[PDB]
Amino acid sequence: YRFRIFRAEKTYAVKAGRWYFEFEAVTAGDMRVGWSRPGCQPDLELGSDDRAFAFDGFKAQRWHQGNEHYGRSWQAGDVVGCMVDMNEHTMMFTLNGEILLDDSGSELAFKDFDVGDGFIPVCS
Repeated sequence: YRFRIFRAEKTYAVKAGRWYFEFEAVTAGDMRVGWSRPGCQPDLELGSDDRAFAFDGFKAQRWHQGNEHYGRSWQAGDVVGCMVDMNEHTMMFTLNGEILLDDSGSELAFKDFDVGDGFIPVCS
């Protein structure tokens, strides 16, 4: 029969040189990391405006006004080192020492952005 945004002091902004910092993540969930301007919104999506440049591994996408598939995703217990050079306006991301690749076969993530008033670290 409700994401949380974290950053540094706006006074720590940089206008020249090469700056590099590490971001460790013991999980592999929704996390964005990059550098924003001292006008970033603490409630809007990190990168969705002209005030931040981030990267999200949950979809392997660089974040700007729009999203473009960039780099590869991470796993639980990883680190990512972000480097940006102001002499050439070049943003770089390295997942566990492995430099990230875009779709066009270029290690560069972001290019040709105005220096503005500075870039402060930010995570989401």
